[PDB]
This record gives sequence, structure tokens and C-alpha cells, in this order.
Amino acid sequence: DIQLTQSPSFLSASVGDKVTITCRASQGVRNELAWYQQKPGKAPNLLIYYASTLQSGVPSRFSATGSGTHFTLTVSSLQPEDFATYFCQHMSSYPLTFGGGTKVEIK
Amino acid sequence: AVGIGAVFLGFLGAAGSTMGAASMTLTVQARNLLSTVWGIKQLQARVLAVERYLRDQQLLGIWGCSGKLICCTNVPWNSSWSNRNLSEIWDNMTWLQWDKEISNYTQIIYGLLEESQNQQEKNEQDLLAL
Amino acid sequence: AVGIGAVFLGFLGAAGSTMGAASMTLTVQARNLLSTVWGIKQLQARVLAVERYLRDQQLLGIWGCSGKLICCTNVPWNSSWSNRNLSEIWDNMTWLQWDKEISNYTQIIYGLLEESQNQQEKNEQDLLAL
Amino acid sequence: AENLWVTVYYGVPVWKDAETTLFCASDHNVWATHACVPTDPNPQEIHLENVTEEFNMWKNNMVEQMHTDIISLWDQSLKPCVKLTPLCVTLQCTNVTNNITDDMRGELKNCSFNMTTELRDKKQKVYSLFYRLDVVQIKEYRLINCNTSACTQACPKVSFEPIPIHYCAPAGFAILKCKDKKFNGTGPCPSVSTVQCTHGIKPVVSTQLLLNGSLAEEEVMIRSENITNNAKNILVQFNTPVQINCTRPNNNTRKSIRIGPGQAFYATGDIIGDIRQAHCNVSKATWNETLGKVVKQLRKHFGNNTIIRFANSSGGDLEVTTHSFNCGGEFFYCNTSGLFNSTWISNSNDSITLPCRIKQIINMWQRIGQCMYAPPIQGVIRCVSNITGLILTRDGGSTNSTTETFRPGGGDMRDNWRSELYKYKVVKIEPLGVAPTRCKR
Amino acid sequence: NPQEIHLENVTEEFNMWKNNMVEQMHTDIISLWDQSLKPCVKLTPLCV
Amino acid sequence: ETFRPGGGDMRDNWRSELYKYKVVKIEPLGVAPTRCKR
Amino acid sequence: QKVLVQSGAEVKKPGASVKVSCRAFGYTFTGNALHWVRQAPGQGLEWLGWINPHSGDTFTSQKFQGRVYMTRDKSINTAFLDVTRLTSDDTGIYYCARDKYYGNEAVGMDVWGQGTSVTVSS
Ligand SMILES: *[C@@H]1O[C@H](CO)[C@@H](O[C@@H]2O[C@H](CO)[C@@H](O[C@@H]3O[C@H](CO)[C@@H](O)[C@H](O[C@H]4O[C@H](CO)[C@@H](O)[C@H](O)[C@@H]4O[C@H]4O[C@H](CO)[C@@H](O)[C@H](O)[C@@H]4O)[C@@H]3O)[C@H](O)[C@H]2NC(C)=O)[C@H](O)[C@H]1NC(C)=O
Ligand SMILES: *[C@@H]1O[C@H](CO)[C@@H](O[C@@H]2O[C@H](CO)[C@@H](O[C@@H]3O[C@H](CO)[C@@H](O)[C@H](O)[C@@H]3O)[C@H](O)[C@H]2NC(C)=O)[C@H](O)[C@H]1NC(C)=O
Ligand SMILES: *[C@@H]1O[C@H](CO)[C@@H](O[C@@H]2O[C@H](CO)[C@@H](O[C@@H]3O[C@H](CO)[C@@H](O)[C@H](O)[C@@H]3O)[C@H](O)[C@H]2NC(C)=O)[C@H](O)[C@H]1NC(C)=O
Ligand SMILES: *[C@@H]1O[C@H](CO)[C@@H](O[C@@H]2O[C@H](CO)[C@@H](O)[C@H](O)[C@H]2NC(C)=O)[C@H](O)[C@H]1NC(C)=O
Ligand SMILES: *[C@@H]1O[C@H](CO)[C@@H](O[C@@H]2O[C@H](CO)[C@@H](O)[C@H](O)[C@H]2NC(C)=O)[C@H](O)[C@H]1NC(C)=O
Ligand SMILES: *[C@@H]1O[C@H](CO)[C@@H](O[C@@H]2O[C@H](CO)[C@@H](O)[C@H](O)[C@H]2NC(C)=O)[C@H](O)[C@H]1NC(C)=O
Ligand SMILES: *[C@@H]1O[C@H](CO)[C@@H](O[C@@H]2O[C@H](CO)[C@@H](O)[C@H](O)[C@H]2NC(C)=O)[C@H](O)[C@H]1NC(C)=O
Ligand SMILES: *[C@@H]1O[C@H](CO)[C@@H](O[C@@H]2O[C@H](CO)[C@@H](O)[C@H](O)[C@H]2NC(C)=O)[C@H](O)[C@H]1NC(C)=O
Ligand SMILES: *[C@@H]1O[C@H](CO)[C@@H](O[C@@H]2O[C@H](CO)[C@@H](O)[C@H](O)[C@H]2NC(C)=O)[C@H](O)[C@H]1NC(C)=O
Ligand SMILES: *[C@@H]1O[C@H](CO)[C@@H](O[C@@H]2O[C@H](CO)[C@@H](O)[C@H](O)[C@H]2NC(C)=O)[C@H](O)[C@H]1NC(C)=O
Ligand SMILES: *[C@@H]1O[C@H](CO)[C@@H](O[C@@H]2O[C@H](CO)[C@@H](O)[C@H](O)[C@H]2NC(C)=O)[C@H](O)[C@H]1NC(C)=O
Ligand SMILES: *[C@@H]1O[C@H](CO)[C@@H](O)[C@H](O)[C@H]1NC(C)=O
Ligand SMILES: *[C@@H]1O[C@H](CO)[C@@H](O)[C@H](O)[C@H]1NC(C)=O
Ligand SMILES: *[C@@H]1O[C@H](CO)[C@@H](O)[C@H](O)[C@H]1NC(C)=O
Ligand SMILES: *[C@@H]1O[C@H](CO)[C@@H](O)[C@H](O)[C@H]1NC(C)=O
Ligand SMILES: *[C@@H]1O[C@H](CO)[C@@H](O)[C@H](O)[C@H]1NC(C)=O
Repeated sequence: DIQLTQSPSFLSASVGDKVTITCRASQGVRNELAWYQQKPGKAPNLLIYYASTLQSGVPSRFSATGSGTHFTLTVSSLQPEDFATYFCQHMSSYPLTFGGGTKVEIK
Repeated sequence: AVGIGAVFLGFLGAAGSTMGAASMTLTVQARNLLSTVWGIKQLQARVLAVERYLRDQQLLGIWGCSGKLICCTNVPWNSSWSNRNLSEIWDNMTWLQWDKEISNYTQIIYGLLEESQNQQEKNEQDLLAL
Repeated sequence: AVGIGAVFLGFLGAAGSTMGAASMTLTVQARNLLSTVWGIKQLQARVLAVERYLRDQQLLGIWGCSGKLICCTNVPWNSSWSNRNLSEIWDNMTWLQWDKEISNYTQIIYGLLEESQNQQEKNEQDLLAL
Repeated sequence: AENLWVTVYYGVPVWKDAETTLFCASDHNVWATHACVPTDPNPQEIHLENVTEEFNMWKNNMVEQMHTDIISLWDQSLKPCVKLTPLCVTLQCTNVTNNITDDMRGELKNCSFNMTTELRDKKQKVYSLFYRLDVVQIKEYRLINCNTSACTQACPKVSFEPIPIHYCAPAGFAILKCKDKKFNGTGPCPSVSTVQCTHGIKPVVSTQLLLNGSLAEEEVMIRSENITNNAKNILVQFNTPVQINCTRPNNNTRKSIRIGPGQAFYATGDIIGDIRQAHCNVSKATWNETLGKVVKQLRKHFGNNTIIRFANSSGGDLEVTTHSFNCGGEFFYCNTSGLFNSTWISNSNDSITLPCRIKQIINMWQRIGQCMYAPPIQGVIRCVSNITGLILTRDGGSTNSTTETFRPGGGDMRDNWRSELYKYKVVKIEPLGVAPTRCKR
Repeated sequence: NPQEIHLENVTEEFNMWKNNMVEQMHTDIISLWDQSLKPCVKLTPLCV
Repeated sequence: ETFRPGGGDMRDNWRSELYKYKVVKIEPLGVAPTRCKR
Repeated sequence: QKVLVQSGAEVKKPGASVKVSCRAFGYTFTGNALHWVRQAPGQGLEWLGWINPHSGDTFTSQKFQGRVYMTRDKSINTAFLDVTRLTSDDTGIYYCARDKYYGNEAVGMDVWGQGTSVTVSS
């Protein structure tokens, strides 16, 4: 099992701020990382795949960068529907694993 | 990443895929080309479908491409047809766009494949005569 | 002399040429074999044309000549058919006259090509079994 | 340096716009399914990723073929039926006045006439009830059709109820389907699929109102070939249906008259009880808010502060000036003046009753000299239908005024068929392709 | 000179009561009867 | 046991001549195990 | 238009077996590999496995091997997840997720089911 670790575990930020959320992998995942957004009591949504490609139907404020073990997801200007839980998920080798999760909340 | 093998996109499911990717599903399109006044229009439709299938088969067979789905030929690629060297055809475009791009360049190629195949048949005849 | 290349004599333009010369225009004849009571006679005509084309194709294919316009075979030339050694066939006579000369010798040859092809299929089967 | 050679690929996914003859599929009736292939219990739809296709509902040849098919099916269902040539005689007619309301006066004629029998040398004095719309005075009358053509009586066992019909492409052809909601029928559809047969389309013949059809999944859809050309019909598709309840309340008696060897004419005997008008009911609130939806969607094309007005049909044949339809064998022609009567300015349990007139002499398609006689239906008749759309026509519209006026239209059933086939098209597969590749033979 | 091919070692299942040949033949005979009567006098006047 | 003449349906008349015939469709394609490899 | 609809919620005793269904609409069922995931209340996601709907091949996460089974029926465009020998730790929301699956390899779960609550308790 490969370990994905995310920073923060919890975060408070206001609308218009930039949030950068870091996911680190114990082993190498070249670009096989996807970023998902989940909101209370609902199935998650694919935000990023290939660790830098924006999913069709996602606002351009979302962006991702990094290859190998270190990845950062950036929202340039927060919005009151962006306050939710975020996961990073690799699929380089079995088992596919998800990150612990970052809950972004408004200040 | 990890995979679990090939999938099946359906009859024309690769119509929006790249030419390279869509070239892997040729049989899928191939099989579905064959299957007292409305027993007549129906029969005309069936006769027409058979006729077009057989016209395509004859056209393939008079090129030396009989029984094949991918058939590389002896005719070179006259660059007056298309100037896109390969990286922008097979990985960046679909067959509908390519047919849009060469519907104006078709029949000459067909006649060339015809005469080249006849040349091949005669040269093989001469070779086996020795 | 000097020349400027090959010419095009039309659908049956080589009917009056020698057999060797007329053997250079086979595709020309090949392509033109396929294309509420007068929607019925027409449909019967189209079905008959398709049927005869397919009978010819099957007859070629059960000889191992599938997909070919010139097909040399394993069956030798029984001299009880024709004694004309070659100089007076391919350069001095036309296909209509040859067909006049061997319409009396056709079906036996067809059956022989059939059984030779089946022999070939079984022998290739045995060869690949090793 | 390139060293590229022709390469032939067979089985390529490419297609061209094509016109072909589709065939019928379905799961005694006019819309003969005894010559229709059984429908697959699990039809297969192939969702084509990334395919953006050109659609045009107004040049769809599927509509023309379907119109031809419906007319042919209608014609062949009437062939083994009684030709009412003997019925072209002199009629001695009086007024039916026994238990009629004030709005049924002169609407029914009690007509006695001499008729042939099974024996060539005998005549029978018979009588029938005819509709005012079916007879013309020469106290002496004749049937309306007798100076144009003889009429074929519909065979009483054949049902007129529409059955869904699926249209399927032959081998080498595909039916492309636009899955785009909000699609207005013309232009590029970016969400395309392939189907072997279309969905079950019911041949519902009607004017001014599309009945028992498909609904829009998002909102009311306005579709016109050229919205700024007032000579083009506007097709409105509802997202929510409007319930319409149509009754002929008369308890009709049918009697059978032997007019020849094995030939029966079905006359109307006598109405059991009170004689009163056929009609249709539409919920007033439902119709009002549906028209509000239609107005809000028309403002998108005709201005945001414009006045949107609904008015009566201008004029013409009884088929086009009324909501004409078929309710369980009887042919209704309803006055839709209470529906299209309102103005809209930019800013309970009752119902609208549309009086209807019945006819027995029918000219279905816009043809002359080929008429059908509808036999009377035993008993009271009542049907419930969904209004799922409208056929409108814009009135004038010069730059002099800022009021846009719309009137019910129809007559041509191709617009009815176009309201169901708008999201379909037919293409022919082009499997052969030639491309450059590095191989040499 | 009709050609009958005698199939050695073949044992076949037969059922005369589900034979569709019979149904087709019934249809053919009825159709031939019907079309032989089409270009013939209809005796409508005889009903007197 | 009592037997009475019957008839009416001509399919029994046709069945008395076609009782020894049947129609089959040829299935020419077959697949079998053999030692070859292509 | 792409939707995955799952069966209703389930409440089972420990040691039982549960069957979560997942039907696909709006896309060709045999065109994308289908993942099965579960989320516990207030925890992260745990990927169970995935199945190829065309061939029927499956891969289960090794710690679930021999206990959970993935199957599909093509005639009804549906995939079945059988979780056997249930324990209170299996309680959670079960999701079926279509994979983008570009190049016949996992890229991302773009379509998700609405989720099926499976609660295991004595
Ligand atoms: C839109 O759709 C709705 C719902 O699908 C349609 O409303 C339905 O319409 C059908 C057909 O009109 C109707 O079915 C009839 O119901 C009657 C009451 O139960 C029946 O009496 C009637 O059966 C008679 O007619 C059939 C042929 O139409 C015969 O097969 C049948 O044997 C019956 O005929 C006998 O009786 C009559 C009368 O005595 C006699 O003349 C005959 O010789 C024979 O002896 C139909 O089954 C449904 O009841 C309607 N349903 C509702 C909810 O209204 C609506 O019409 C559609 N709109 C349009 C415009 O098409
Ligand atoms: C329909 O079109 C879309 C977009 O044109 C296709 O998605 C694209 O798929 C290709 C491969 O099939 C992706 O290329 C990949 O790129 C990544 C990183 O760039 C690389 O790691 C991979 O090896 C591969 O080369 C491409 O990125 C992707 N586009 C987007 C925007 O995600 C889709 O496949 C098409 N669908 C069908 C059925 O053909
Ligand atoms: C129709 O028939 C005539 C003959 O009846 C054909 O003309 C003949 O064509 C051949 C070859 O095309 C000529 O042979 C040539 O002869 C010269 C000198 O002998 C030699 O140098 C050449 O190499 C060649 O062998 C032949 O002379 C000529 N006959 C005549 C009388 O001119 C004609 O080609 C036929 N038409 C068609 C369409 O086939
Ligand atoms: C239509 O006219 C006929 C004939 O005038 C009416 O039938 C007559 O009805 C009376 C009783 O009302 C009988 O005494 C007669 O013997 C009937 N005559 C025949 C020839 O049958 C019929 O009632 C009228 N119907 C209507 C609706 O006006
Ligand atoms: C049915 O036919 C009879 C006879 O053909 C009609 O009675 C005749 O009517 C004419 C007037 O047009 C008189 O001049 C004759 O004297 C009548 N003859 C008899 C024997 O009565 C009768 O009017 C016809 N009925 C209908 C309803 O048309
Ligand atoms: C009138 O419209 C209603 C609503 O669309 C139809 O009722 C639907 O019928 C379908 C059957 O195909 C069901 O799947 C839906 O659940 C029904 N919806 C509702 C709200 O009832 C009704 O069948 C239509 N009636 C006619 C005669 O066409
Ligand atoms: C819609 O139809 C109208 C026809 O009324 C087209 O516009 C007219 O074109 C004629 C051609 O000479 C002009 O004389 C008229 O003045 C035009 N009408 C107006 C209001 O300017 C119009 O082009 C059509 N629209 C489309 C998209 O084809
Ligand atoms: C159309 O609406 C009218 C009401 O305006 C209906 O007439 C009523 O019919 C019921 C039948 O159950 C009677 O009980 C009432 O006394 C009638 N009232 C009036 C004022 O006529 C009519 O039946 C409706 N018809 C349909 C087909 O819905
Ligand atoms: C059309 O007829 C239907 C019944 O065929 C009517 O539906 C009834 O509506 C009332 C509301 O006023 C309900 O109390 C009844 O339960 C309904 N009956 C059924 C069988 O559903 C409908 O109201 C009628 N519409 C109009 C405009 O008259
Ligand atoms: C639409 O409404 C107008 C008026 O509201 C109708 O005109 C009536 O037509 C009848 C038929 O001859 C006349 O007797 C009336 O006097 C007219 N009324 C008025 C106020 O002029 C018109 O018929 C309606 N449209 C349709 C198709 O019926
Ligand atoms: C359709 O209905 C309207 C409304 O009743 C009819 O217009 C009426 O016509 C009568 C003449 O018979 C007048 O007395 C009324 O005053 C009119 N009312 C209105 C509101 O205009 C119209 O004639 C009907 N259409 C047809 C063809 O009869
Ligand atoms: C029949 O009734 C109408 C309307 O009541 C009247 O105009 C007509 O003259 C009447 N015909 C008769 C009594 O023959
Ligand atoms: C038939 O009669 C009606 C009314 O009498 C008339 O309007 C129509 O033009 C006539 N048709 C012919 C073909 O004479
Ligand atoms: C609506 O129809 C018009 C007709 O000209 C067309 O131009 C337009 O593209 C259509 N709507 C959309 C969203 O394409
Ligand atoms: C119509 O009349 C017949 C015979 O009088 C009767 O049996 C039937 O009940 C009546 N139907 C209605 C709806 O009144
Ligand atoms: C049309 O609306 C007017 C109200 O402006 C009303 O007086 C008239 O009676 C209506 N006509 C019909 C046929 O309902």
C-alpha cells in the first residue's frame, strides 16, 4: 500500500484568498494522480487528472502541479461553493489509495 | 498507471477517437455492413446494401488488399495530397476530419492502386515463369 | 520509336487486341461487372448480376485464385486441349477466338482446379501441423 | 525523406449524409404492424464521444419517408372495404329536433332514401342520421362528396388508435441521434449517439395541437426553420403536458343496411336520450401557465418588452381552422377560440370548454377526390389526451407595430412528424480510407 | 434426370405433422386458385 | 372402436404426400481442434 | 448525461452477505472500467477494486481478496458487488465509479453513483 499525506488536515480561509494544498507520496507516481472534491453527504467530483489536467466542466481557478512524489493543488480565488473536503488519489500501482483529506472551511 | 485491458466502445464508438486508436476497431464497423409494396422497398434496400458491400470488396481486391483490413501498398504518398508528417495525423486527428481533408483526393488514388496491382500480378507471373 | 506512355482503350477496347496485350486491361472489365412491375424486373436483373459476380468470385476462390486477376496454378496443360505452343496464342490471337477454341474444354478444367486447391489446403494443413 | 506510402484501411468510422429507405419495427389496426420487424427487447445505443454532428430537422428526409409510409398504410387499410357508390342518391331530410339543445339545432339531419339490396331488382326505403357538415341541399339533399368522388367506408373492425412505430436503418447506414437537451433542431449537436431504431413514434394525426407526443426534458422549446419569416410554422414543444378531455356524449345507435351481396353500410339509427354537443375540456390554470411559458420563450426571439398576443385561426378549411383529431373512431373538429385569446404585456377548478363538431366524410391528407366514410360508433365516446406542443403561425409583423400575434396552424402532417424526428438523422458508413504510412508492400 | 444423393449412415429426425412444407403448399395452392379466378366474370347481376 | 370418414382441411391431403420430406439449411462453417499453428 | 444509479440502502447482521447493484446510463457500459470504493462515516475513501465490464476481468485490493466479488451483466448494463462475511467495520457508503480510462489504464473517476449505505450491526 502506498501512502498519500495531505497538508493541512484542516484549514480556514476567506473568499478571494488562495489555497495551496500539498499531497506527498511515499513512492513515485509520475503523473498518475487525480484530485477529487467531496461535499457533505454527496459523492466526490473529479477535479484534476494526470496531476495537471483540469476536468471538463471545472472552473479555471483550479490548478495542479507536480510530478513524482510532490503535488500541489491551488485555487487562486476561493468561492463559497469551494469550501469542502479534498482528496488526492494515485493509480500508478495497486492498491489505488486516497489521501487522508483536507477540509477547507470559511473564516 | 494500471490497466485491466481493452474495452468495447460499440459500433461507431471510435468515431471521435484518434485515427491510431480508431484503427484498432475496424472489425467492429466491418461486421455491421451486411446486417406487397413493403416487400419491394425492403428488397431494394437489401439488394443495395449487398451491392455496396460487394463494390467495396471488389475495390479492395483489385488493389491486392483482398481479405485484409489494414493493407499497406506500393503506391507512394504524393505530397500534393497532404503535407502533415505523421505526428499530426494518427495521434491528433480523427477519421471523419481526415475524410473531410481527402474526399477531394480519392478517385485518382483508387485508379493508381488498380494499375499498380495489375503491374504486380504480371510481374509475379513473369517471376513464376522462371 | 519514341513513346509517351500507356493509353486507355475503354471498357472492352482490348477485345480486338492480342491476348498478351488484352491481359493488360483486366481491371477495366473487372470493375464494370457490378454497376411497381419495373421495380421488379429491375430488381431481378440486379440480383442476377450480383449472383453471377459472386459465382465467378466463388469459382476463383475455390481455386486459390481469390483476390487475383492473373493466377498461375498447379494444374498442368493437358495437350489434348490445345497444341498451339506459345508464339501463336499470346501474340497472334485474341481472347474471343481463344474462347471459341476452348468453350468445348472448360468444365473439366474447373473441377481439376477445385480438387487441386483442396489438395493444397490439406497439404498446407499437414505442413503447419509440424 | 518522408518515405510515405498509401495505406488502405477498411472498417473506418466515417459517414456521410445519406437518404435511404428505413424499415419498420414494433413490439386490426390501420398502422399495420403485420409487416413490421419485431423490435429488439434490449435496443443498443452507442454514445459517440467527441462527435459533433450537423442536424437540420427541416430538411430531414425521414419526415418525408414517414409521411409517405403513413399515407400508404392508410390507403391499403381502406382497400378491402365497402365502396359507398350506392350512397350517392337523393336524400329526403328533415330536422332532428327530439331532445336537442339550442346549440345542436340543424346540426343533425334525419334523411330517408332508397337503397339497393342484395337482390339487383329490389330497393329498400331506409333512413340514417347525417351531420349538417356531411350533406348539401340540392328538403332534398345529397352527400357532400358525391360531385367529387365516391367514398370508401372504413372497415368497422380496423382500429384508428395510433401504435408506436420504430424506424430502423438498413445495413451500411446508421441513425444518429442528438441527445442535447435545449437543442432547437438545427446546427451542431455536440452530444451524439447511434441507434439501430428510433424510439416508438405514434402516428397521431391532429391540427393546431400536437397530442400524445414527446415532451421537452428541460423547458418549452421553440423551433422554426426561419423564425423571422412569418410564412414559416413555429413548432412549440411543452415540457409539461396539458390534459384535454374530449367527449361525444350522444348515445349513438348503429344499424347495418345490406346494400349488396356481402356489402353493409353502417347508418346511424337514433340517439338514445338527450342530443347535446361534443366538446373538449382543458384546465384553465394549466393552459394559462403553459402559455406563460410559451410567451417567456417567444420573447427570447421577438424582444423582451414586446406584447405577445394569441388569437384565433385566420381562416380556411374546417381541418385547419379547428383542432381536428380522432377520438376512438369519431372525427372531431374543435373550436380552439377560448385557448388562443389573450395578450401578454412584459412586466381554481374551472375549465375551458371547446365546442366540437363531428364529421363522417373525411379527407385525411391534403388530397382531393379520395375520401373516407367513418362508420358511427356505438355508444358514448370519451378520450383523454396530452397536449405536448403547438403549431403556431406569426401574424404579419411589419416594423410598424411592437405587438407580435400568433395563431394556431397546421394541416400539413409533416410538421407533426417533424416534431418527433427533429433529433434524428440518417448517415451512410464510408468504411474505405486511405492514409500515409511508412510501410511498403 | 433429377439427382438423388443417398446419404449413407445418416439417421434423420422427421415429423410430418409439423412439416412447414405442408403449410407453404396449402398457401401456394390457395394463391394459384385465387389468381386463376381474377380475370373472370363476376356474377353480380345474377343476384336477382 | 368406431371410425368415421373425415376431412375438410386440405392440409391433411398435402400431408399424405409430403410425409417423407423435410427441409434443412446447410451450415458450412465449422471449427475443430488441429495441430497446426498459423 | 452519464449517470450511475445504485440499489437501495442495506442493513445486515454481522457474518451476512450484501449485494450492491450499479446500472449505467448515458454512456456505453462496456467502454469504461468500473471502480468500487467505500467511505466510512467521517473517514476517507477506501478503494475496493475494479472490473472490466467488457471482458469480465476483475482486480480486488489484496486485503479484500477472497471476500468481495465483482460481476457484471451486459444485457442490463449493470455491475454487482458482493461483500460477504460482513462485520461492523464494513459499515459505510459504497460507490460505483466510471473511470475515464484513457489508453486502457486508470486516469480518473469522472462519473460516480449516488452511493449506497450499507450498515452492519448486531
Ligand atoms: C392519446 O392516448 C390516450 C390513451 O392511450 C387515448 O385514449 C384512449 O383511446 C382508446 C381508443 O380510443 C380507448 O380505448 C377504447 O376504450 C373504450 C372504453 O373502454 C372501448 O370501448 C374501446 O374498445 C372498442 O373499440 C376498439 C377499437 O377502438 C375495439 O377493439 C373494441 O373491441 C371495442 O369495440 C367494440 O365496442 C364498440 C363500441 O360498442 C363497437 O363499435 C365495436 O364494433 C366493438 O363492438 C377502446 O378499447 C381508451 O379507453 C382511451 N383511454 C383514455 C384514458 O382516454 C387517446 O385517444 C389518444 N389521443 C389521440 C388523439 O390519439
Ligand atoms: C475524446 O477527446 C478527448 C480530448 O480530445 C480525449 O481525451 C484525451 O485522451 C488522450 C489519450 O486518449 C489524452 O492524451 C494523454 O495525455 C496525457 C498527458 O497529456 C498522457 O500522459 C497520456 O499518455 C495520453 O497521451 C489527452 O490528454 C486527453 N485529453 C484531455 C483534455 O483530457 C478522449 O480520449 C477522446 N475520447 C475517445 C473515446 O476517443
Ligand atoms: C488490330 O490488328 C492489327 C493487325 O491486323 C494490329 O496491328 C499490328 O500491331 C502489331 C503490334 O501492335 C504490329 O507488330 C509490329 O510489327 C513491326 C514490324 O513487323 C515491329 O517492328 C513491331 O515491333 C511490332 O511487332 C503489326 O505490324 C501491326 N499490323 C499491321 C498490319 O500494321 C493492331 O494493333 C490491332 N489493334 C488493336 C487495338 O489491338
Ligand atoms: C327519423 O325519421 C324516422 C322516419 O320518419 C323515424 O322513425 C319513425 O319513428 C316513429 C316513432 O317515433 C315510428 O312510429 C315510425 O314507424 C318510424 N318510421 C320508420 C320508417 O322507421 C325516426 O324516429 C326519426 N328519428 C329522429 C331522431 O328524428
Ligand atoms: C323511393 O322511390 C319511390 C319510387 O321510386 C319514390 O316515390 C315516388 O316519388 C315520386 C316523386 O319524386 C312520385 O312522382 C312517385 O309517384 C313516387 N312513387 C311511388 C311508388 O311512391 C320515393 O319518393 C323514394 N323515396 C325517397 C326517400 O327518395
Ligand atoms: C400524459 O403525460 C403523463 C406525464 O408525462 C404520462 O404519464 C407518464 O407515463 C409514463 C409512461 O411512459 C411514466 O413512465 C411516467 O412516470 C408518467 N408520469 C406521470 C407524471 O404520470 C401519461 O402517460 C401521458 N398520457 C398519455 C395518454 O400520453
Ligand atoms: C428568413 O426569411 C426572410 C424572408 O422574408 C429572409 O429575409 C428577406 O430576404 C429578402 C430577399 O430579397 C428581402 O427582400 C427581405 O427584405 C428580407 N427580409 C427582411 C426582414 O430583411 C431572411 O434572409 C431569412 N433568414 C435566413 C436566416 O435565411
Ligand atoms: C367538461 O366540463 C363540463 C363542465 O363545464 C362538464 O359538464 C359536467 O359534467 C358532469 C359529468 O360528470 C356533470 O355531473 C355536471 O353536472 C356537468 N356540468 C355542466 C355545467 O355541464 C363535462 O362533463 C366535461 N366533459 C368532459 C369530457 O370532461
Ligand atoms: C380530465 O379527466 C380526468 C379523469 O379522466 C380528470 O381527473 C380527475 O381530476 C379531479 C380533479 O378535479 C380528481 O379529483 C379526480 O380524482 C381525477 N380523476 C382521475 C381518474 O384521475 C381531470 O380533472 C379532467 N380534466 C379536465 C380539464 O376536465
Ligand atoms: C375567432 O373569433 C372571431 C370573433 O371573436 C370569430 O368571428 C366570428 O365568426 C362567425 C362566423 O361567421 C360570425 O358569425 C361572428 O359574427 C364572428 N364574430 C365577430 C365578433 O365578428 C371567428 O370565427 C373565430 N375564428 C374561428 C376560426 O372560428
Ligand atoms: C368559435 O367560438 C367563438 C366564441 O363563441 C365564436 O364566436 C362567437 O360567434 C357567435 C356567432 O355564432 C357570436 O354570437 C358570438 O358573439 C361570438 N363570440 C365571440 C367571443 O366572438 C366563433 O364563431 C366560433 N367559430 C366558429 C367557426 O363557429
Ligand atoms: C332546421 O333547423 C334550422 C335551425 O333551427 C333552420 O334554420 C332550418 O330552416 C330547419 N329546417 C327545416 C325545418 O326543414
Ligand atoms: C361540389 O359542390 C360544392 C357545393 O355544391 C361546390 O362547392 C364544389 O365546387 C363542387 N365540386 C365540383 C368538383 O364541382
Ligand atoms: C438555434 O437555431 C438557430 C437557427 O439559425 C441556430 O443558429 C442556433 O445555433 C440554434 N441554437 C444553438 C444553441 O445552436
Ligand atoms: C346507451 O343506450 C343503451 C341502450 O338504450 C344502454 O344500454 C346504455 O347503458 C346507454 N349508455 C349510456 C352511457 O347511457
Ligand atoms: C376572449 O377574451 C375576451 C376578454 O378580453 C372575452 O371577452 C371573450 O369572451 C373571449 N373569447 C372567447 C371565445 O373566450
